[PDB]
Amino acid sequence: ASRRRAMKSATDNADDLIKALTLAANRERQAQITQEISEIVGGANAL
Amino acid sequence: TAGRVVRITGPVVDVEFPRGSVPELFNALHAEITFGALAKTLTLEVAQHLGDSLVRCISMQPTDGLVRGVEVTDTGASISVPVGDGVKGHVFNALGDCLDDPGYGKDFEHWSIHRKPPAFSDLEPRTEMLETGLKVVDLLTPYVRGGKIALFGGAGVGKTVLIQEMINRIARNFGGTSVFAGVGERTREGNDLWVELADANVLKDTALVFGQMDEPPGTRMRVALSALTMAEFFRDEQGQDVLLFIDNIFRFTQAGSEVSTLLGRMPSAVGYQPTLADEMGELQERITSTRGRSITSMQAVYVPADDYTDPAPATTFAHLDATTELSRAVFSKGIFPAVDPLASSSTI
Amino acid sequence: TAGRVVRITGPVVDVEFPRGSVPELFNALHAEITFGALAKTLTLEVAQHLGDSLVRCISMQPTDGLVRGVEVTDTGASISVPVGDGVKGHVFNALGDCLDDPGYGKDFEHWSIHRKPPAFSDLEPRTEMLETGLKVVDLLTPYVRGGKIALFGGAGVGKTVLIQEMINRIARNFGGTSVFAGVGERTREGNDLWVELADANVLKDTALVFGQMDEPPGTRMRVALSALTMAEFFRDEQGQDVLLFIDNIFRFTQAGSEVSTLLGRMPSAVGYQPTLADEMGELQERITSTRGRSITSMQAVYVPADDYTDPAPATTFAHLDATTELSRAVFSKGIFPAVDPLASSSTILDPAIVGDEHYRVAQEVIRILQRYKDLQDIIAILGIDELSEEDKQLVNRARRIERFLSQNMMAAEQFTGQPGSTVPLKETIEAFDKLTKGEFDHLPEQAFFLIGGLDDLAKKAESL
Amino acid sequence: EEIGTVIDAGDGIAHVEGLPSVMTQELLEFPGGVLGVALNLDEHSVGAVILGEFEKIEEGQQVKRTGEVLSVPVGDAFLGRVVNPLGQPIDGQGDIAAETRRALELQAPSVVQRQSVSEPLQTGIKAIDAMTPIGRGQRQLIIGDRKTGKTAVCVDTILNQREAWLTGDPKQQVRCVYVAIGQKGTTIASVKRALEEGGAMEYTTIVAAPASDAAGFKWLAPYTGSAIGQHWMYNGKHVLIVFDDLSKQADAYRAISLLLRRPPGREAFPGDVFYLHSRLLERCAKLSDELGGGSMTGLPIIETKANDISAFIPTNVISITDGQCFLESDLFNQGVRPAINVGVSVSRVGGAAQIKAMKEVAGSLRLDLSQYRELEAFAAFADAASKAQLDRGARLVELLKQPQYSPLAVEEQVVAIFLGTQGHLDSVPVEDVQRFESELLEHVKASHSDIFDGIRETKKLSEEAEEKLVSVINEFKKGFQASDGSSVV
Amino acid sequence: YTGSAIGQHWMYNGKHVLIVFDDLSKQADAYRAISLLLRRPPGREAFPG
Amino acid sequence: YTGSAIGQHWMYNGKHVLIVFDDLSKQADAYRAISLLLRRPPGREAFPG
Amino acid sequence: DGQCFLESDLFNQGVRPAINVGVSVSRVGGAAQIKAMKEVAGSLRLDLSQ
Ligand SMILES: Nc1ncnc2c1ncn2[C@@H]1O[C@H](COP(=O)(O)OP(=O)(O)OP(=O)(O)O)[C@@H](O)[C@H]1O
Ligand SMILES: Nc1ncnc2c1ncn2[C@@H]1O[C@H](COP(=O)(O)OP(=O)(O)O)[C@@H](O)[C@H]1O
Ligand SMILES: [Mg+2]
Ligand SMILES: [Mg+2]
Repeated sequence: ASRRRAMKSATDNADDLIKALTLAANRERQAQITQEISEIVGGANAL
Repeated sequence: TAGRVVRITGPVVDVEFPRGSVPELFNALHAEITFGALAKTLTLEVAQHLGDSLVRCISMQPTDGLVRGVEVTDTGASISVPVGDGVKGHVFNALGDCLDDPGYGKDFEHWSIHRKPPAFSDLEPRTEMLETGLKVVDLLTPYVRGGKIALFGGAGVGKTVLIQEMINRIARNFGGTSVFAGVGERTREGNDLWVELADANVLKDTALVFGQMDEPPGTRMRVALSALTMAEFFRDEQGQDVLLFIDNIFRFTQAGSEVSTLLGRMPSAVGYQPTLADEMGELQERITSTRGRSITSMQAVYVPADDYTDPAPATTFAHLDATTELSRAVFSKGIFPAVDPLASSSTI
Repeated sequence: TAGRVVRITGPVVDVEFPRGSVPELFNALHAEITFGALAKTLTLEVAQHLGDSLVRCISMQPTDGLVRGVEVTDTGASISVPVGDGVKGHVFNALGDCLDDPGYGKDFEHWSIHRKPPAFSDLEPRTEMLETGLKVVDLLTPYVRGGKIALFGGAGVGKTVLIQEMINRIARNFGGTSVFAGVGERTREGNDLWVELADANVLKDTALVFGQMDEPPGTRMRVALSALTMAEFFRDEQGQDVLLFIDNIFRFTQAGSEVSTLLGRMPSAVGYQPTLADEMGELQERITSTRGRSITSMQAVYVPADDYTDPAPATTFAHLDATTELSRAVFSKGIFPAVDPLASSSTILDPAIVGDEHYRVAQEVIRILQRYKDLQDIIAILGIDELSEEDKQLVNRARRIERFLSQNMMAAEQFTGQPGSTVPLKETIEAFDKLTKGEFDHLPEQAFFLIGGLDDLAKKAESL
Repeated sequence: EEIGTVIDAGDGIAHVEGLPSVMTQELLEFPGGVLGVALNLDEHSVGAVILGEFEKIEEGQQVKRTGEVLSVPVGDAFLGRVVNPLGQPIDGQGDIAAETRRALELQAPSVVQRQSVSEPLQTGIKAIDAMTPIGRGQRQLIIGDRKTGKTAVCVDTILNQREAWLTGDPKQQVRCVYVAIGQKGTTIASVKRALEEGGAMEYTTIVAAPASDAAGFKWLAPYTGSAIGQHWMYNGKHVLIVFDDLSKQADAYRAISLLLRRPPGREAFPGDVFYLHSRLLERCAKLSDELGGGSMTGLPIIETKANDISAFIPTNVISITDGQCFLESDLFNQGVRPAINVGVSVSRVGGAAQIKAMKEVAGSLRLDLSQYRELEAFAAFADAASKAQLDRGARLVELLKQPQYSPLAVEEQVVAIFLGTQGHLDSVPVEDVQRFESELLEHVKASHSDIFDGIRETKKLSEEAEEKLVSVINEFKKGFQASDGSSVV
Repeated sequence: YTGSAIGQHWMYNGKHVLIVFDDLSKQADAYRAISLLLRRPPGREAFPG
Repeated sequence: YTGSAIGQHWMYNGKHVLIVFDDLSKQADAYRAISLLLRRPPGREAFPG
Repeated sequence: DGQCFLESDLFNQGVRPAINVGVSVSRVGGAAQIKAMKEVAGSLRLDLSQ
C-alpha cells in the first residue's frame, strides 16, 4: 500500500515538472528566433 | 490623365501619374496584358504614396508577361462587390466574378468593402443568450448573440455535418441565412464541399466565397472583407439574422505578414508585422449587434505547434467568447454528435 | 560669436558656428525658451564634431517649445560645481544650485567635473577587516576599509532595506564626512531618507545630490561626476576619511545607451552601444584610495530581467573586491537577507589575513552547501528516502545551516515590529563550528529563523 | 498665414515642407479636420505622426499651424461625461465647455514639495483592506492573467465612494477618472451601465479608446487621462485614477517606433519604455500642506502570460511601483472569486495610515494563512491540534469570499474581521457560513445600530460595545438554523 | 517546372502520370541565394519575400 | 604585439623566453568596438570578420 | 597545442587545483617529460577518466 501511495505521488510530481520544462523551452526558442532575425536584419540594413 | 508603370519587380508595382490626378489610398486600377498567349486583365490597389507622383501598389493576379511603359486607368472608387437577395446559391471569387456562370450579377447593386464599425451609442449594454434546438451545447457552453465561437479539431470527425446542421437550423427556426468564406482552400476540398451541399439541397439560402490556396497575396484578406460586406448588407436592409462561417483564421495573419515583408517595413518579435493587432481588431469589431439584429460567427483556428504564447493565437484569443472541441473518441463510442464536454468551456 | 540651431530631434541638438569660433570638445552653452507657458533657460553640453563648423550637443532640460534659428552663446569653460567646506547639510541637483535656498552657495569656489585619474605610482593595495554586526557578511564575504563594495539585486528583492541597514550600521560611528548620490530612483525614498536623517543628528555632516527618473537621460549621466568631485575635494585637501554611497549605476548605463542611440551609432549587441566598457572604466577608475588618503564606496546594481549573462552587469563585475548577490528563489523561501552563499566572494578571504580559524569552517560550510545543491534534484523528484544515511544527515544539517543563516533585521521595525540585534564575530565562529560538528541535531528547524545570537536560539528552543 | 504642404504621405507618418517658424511638439491642422503632432525637425522637412483617422489625408494637401503646444482642455464640466483622448464628446449627449488648458508634459514636484501619507483610502473589498492596507497618495499594482476578474475590483473601488460623496465635505469628496485602451465597445457600454446603476456616474469621467482605432490614440490615452487629475490636484481636492492596461500602449509605442525606423533592443522593444512608464507613474504625488494637499492614487493593471513574472515589462513596472497584488487563475477556477495570492502580494508604505482598530482587530492573520497553507501541503498525503488549526484556516479562507459588487463599508468589515479572528463559527458548518455572515449583520443594522456609531466617531472598539455585541450574537446564533448546522450552545 | 510541363501534355490526353521530386529544400535554398544576390528584403531566416 | 616583439628580439639572439597574456577576450572586445565605430558592416553575432 | 579546463564546481568541491581530467590533453605528451617521469607516471590520465 505504501509503495502504491509513493508511486502515485512520484507521478504527480513528475507531470508538472514536465510542463515547466516545456514552457521554458518554448520561451527559449522564441528568444532565439528573435535574436537571429534581429541580427540578420541589422546586418542587412547596415549597408 | 493616365499613368505609366515604372518598376515591375515582384508582385509589387510602381506607377507614375500626372500632377493633380493621383488617386487616394485603397483605390482600384486596371491594367491589361495583351502580349503572348497568356492575356488577361489585372487589378491593382494603391498601397503607399512615395512622393513626386509615385504610387506603390500590390497586384492581385500574377504579373507575368507585363511590359514597361504600359497604360493604366483608375476606377476612382474602392473595391466593389455586388450584393442582393439573388446572390445566394452561387459561388463567387474575391473580385466578385461568378465562376459558375460568367457575366452573372453584372446588373446587381455594388457596395464597397472598407466600412466603419457602428458608433458607440448604438452598442447595447446587454448579453442575450442565443438558444437553439441542440441540448448538447445549451447545458454546458451556451452561445451568445453577436459573439464569437471557437471551433478546432476537425480531423474528419464530421464537422461538415455540424456546418450544415447550423445552416438548416438557422434557416428554419429563425428564418436566417448563411455565408461561407474560405481563405486558403484546397481545390478538391472546395469542389467536394460544393457537391455535398448541392446533394443536400441547401445551396439556396447560402452564399459561398472561396479564395484559392495558390494565389498571390492580397486576396486572402479581401475574401473575408467581401464576406463581411455581404453579411452586413443582409443584416441591415433585410432586417433578418444571419450566421457567418469563416474558416482558416490562421493564415490570414500569415498573408498579412507576407504583404508587410514585401512592402519592406521592418519586422517585429518572432517575425511579424508591427500592426497585426489593429488589423485583427478591425476585423473582429466589424461584426456586432444592433437594432435587434446580430451576426454570430464560428471560426476555425490552428495553433503554431501548441505554443499558446505565440503572438498570433494570443492576439486571436482576445476576442473569442466560447470554445468548442471536436473529439475523436466519443464518436468511436457511437455518440454521433461529437463534442468534448470537459475540454469545452464558455464565459457566459 | 553666436551660433544657429539647425536641427532638433529631441534631447540632442545640432548647432552651427561661424569660422574660427567653434568650441572645444567639452564646454557649456546657453539658450532660452521665449514661450510664455514654459519659459526657461537651458544648458547644452558639446558632444562631438561633424565638420563644416557644425557640432552635435546634448541638453540638460526638456526641449519642448524650442524653435529653430534661436541664438546660443558660449561660456568658454566646462560646467562647474560649487565645492568647499560647509556645503554639508544641504541637498543639491546636478547643476549645483540648492533646492531650498536658490541663492545659497553662489559665492563659493568652483571646480570642474572632468579630471584625469591619479597616476599609477601612488596606487597602493590595502587590506583591513571592516566589521559589521551581520552573520552572512562576517562569515562569508568580509569587507575592507579602502575598497569598493557592490550589491547585486533583481527587482523587488529588498536591496533598499539593505542600504538603509548599511547606512545605519556604518554612519553612526564614522568620524569623517559622508556623501550620498541618487541616480534614477523614486523620490519617496528621498523624502524618507531626508526625514530619517533629520532626527538622527547626522544631516549636518552629510551633503546630498539628487537626480531622479523623471529627468531626461542627459542629466542622468552627471550626478555621479558631481558627487565624485565633492569626494575628491574632501579627500585631496582636508585629508579626512571619506564615505560614498551610490545607487543604481545600471540607470547610468541605460541613459548612456539611450543617448548613444539618439546620437546615431551602430548598436553593438542585445541593443547596446559601442564603448560601454570605456565609459564604465573611466567612471570607476576615479574611486581609488592612495597610500596617504582614504575613501570607501558602496554601490547598488540592478539585474535586468534576472539575466546574469547580460553585458551591462557582466562588464562591471570585474572592478570589485567584495560582492554579494541576491536570488529570487531564496526570497521565495522566506529568508529576508536572501543572500546566496555560492555566488558571493571576497578577495581577503585567506589564512594569511583572516587567520586559520575562519578558513576551515568556511570551506566545510561551502562544501556542505554544494553537496546539498547537487542532491536537490533527486530530492525534488522522489524524496529523501532513496539516499544513504550519511547523505540524509548531510541534507538535514545543510537545511539547518541554511535556515540559521538568516538574521533579524534592524530597519524592519516598520513592518515586523521586533527589535533587531548585533552579533560579535567570535560567537558566530563558535556557533558555526558547533553546527558543522552537528551538536544541534534534535532541535526543530523552526527555531533557526531570524534569531541572531545563539543565546536567543537556546531561549526560543524551549518556547516550543 | 504660414502655410505648408505635404511632400510625402506614408502610412502612419507624414512629412511637411516649408513652415519655417514652428515650435517643437506643436499641433498641426489638416484639411480633413484631423490633427497631427511634429516631433522631428530638419532644415528641409518636418516629420509628423497623424492622430485618429489617416486614410483621408494624401499628397499635395494644405497644412496650417495652430500656434499652441500639445495641450488638452480642462474644466469642472467633465463630470459625468464620456470623451475620446483628444477631448471631443464621443457620445451625442451634448457639448462641453471647458475653463482652461493644460499642457501634457509638465515636471513632477521635487523632493521638498512632497509629504508623508497618513490618510487611509477605504475600499469595499474586505479581502485586501485587512490583508494589504492601502493609503491615498500611494501607488499600487494589479497584475494577473486573462479572465481573472480585475475590472470588477476596479469598479467596486470606484463605486465605494458613494457615502463619501454624499457627505458633502470638500476635504472628504474624492473624484475618479477611468481610462480604457484597446477594449471592446461592449465592455465599455457594460461598465458604463453598471456605474449608472450604482448612481456614481455623476462624479466620474471616463476616457475611451476603442480597439479599432489607430496607434496614436492608444499612445496618447494615459496623458490626457492624468492631465485632468493633475489640474484638480492644485485646488486641494483628492483624485483617483485607474489605468485599464499599460501593455497595449507599450505595444503601440513599439509599433510606432518600428514604423519610424529605430533599431530595436529586447524582443523589438526599444530602450525608451522605462522612461515613459517612469514619467507616468511618477506624475502622481502626495502634496504637502504648503501647496494645499491632495492625492493621485493610481491603480494600473498588467496582464501576464502563463504567470510569467520574470518578463521584461512586468519587471520594469514592479521596479517602478511601490506594491503589487497577484491573482492566480488556478485559484480562480476553484470558485474563489476574490482570488488574490497572499504569498507574494505585499505593500511597503501601507500600514501607517490604517485604522488602529483595524490594525488590532486583525491579529497577524498572515502567519495563520501561511501556516494553513503549509499544513494542508503536509496533510495532502496524510494530530488534534493540527486538525483544529486546519479547520480554523479553512473557515478563515472561506470567510474572505465576496459576491460581485456589494462594496462593504468599514463598520461591517471590522465586525466580520472580529467575528472571524476571535474564533467564532467554529461549530458552524462551512456551507451555511456565507448567508449567516450576512444575516447577522442585517440584524445588527436593525437592532443595536448605535454600535456602528462608535466606530464612525472614535474609530476604535470599546469594551462596552464589544461585550454588547458579543451578547447580541450569543442571543442570535440560537435563532438561526441550517440543514446540517446547529447552535454551539 | 519542366517536369510538370512534360507531365501535363500526357495528362491532358486521358492518360495517368506519376511525378516524383527528389528534393525541394535545395530548390528553396537556390531561390534564396538567387534572391539575396540581388536586392530583396529578407524575412525569417533570410528567406525572400 | 609589443610583448611579442620583445620576445622575438630575445629569441633571435639564442636565449629562451616565456610570455604570459592576461586576457584575449578584452582585446577582442576592444577590436570589435573600434571596428564598429568605423563604418564597416557587422559580422556574425556582432563580431566583424 | 593543449588545453586546461578549470570549473568552479570542482574548486567548490574541495579540489584546490580545480582541474578536470576529462577534457585536458597535451599534444606533445611524453616527449616533453623526462624519461624517469615517463616510466613512473604511465597512463594515469586514462585511469582517472575511467
Ligand atoms: N466577485 C465576483 N463575484 C462573482 N462573479 C465574479 C466575481 N469576480 C469576477 N466574477 C466573474 O468573473 C468574470 C470576470 O470577468 P472580467 O471582465 O472582470 O475579467 P478580467 O480577468 O478582468 O479580464 P478581461 O479584462 O480580459 O475581461 C465574469 O464572468 C464575472 O461575472
Ligand atoms: N527584512 C525584511 N523585513 C520585512 N520586509 C522586507 C525585508 N526585506 C525586504 N522586505 C520587503 O521587500 C520590499 C523591498 O523592496 P526593494 O527590493 O527595496 O524594492 P527596489 O528593488 O525597488 O528597491 C519591501 O516592500 C519589504 O516589504
Ligand atoms: Mg530594492
Ligand atoms: Mg475583465
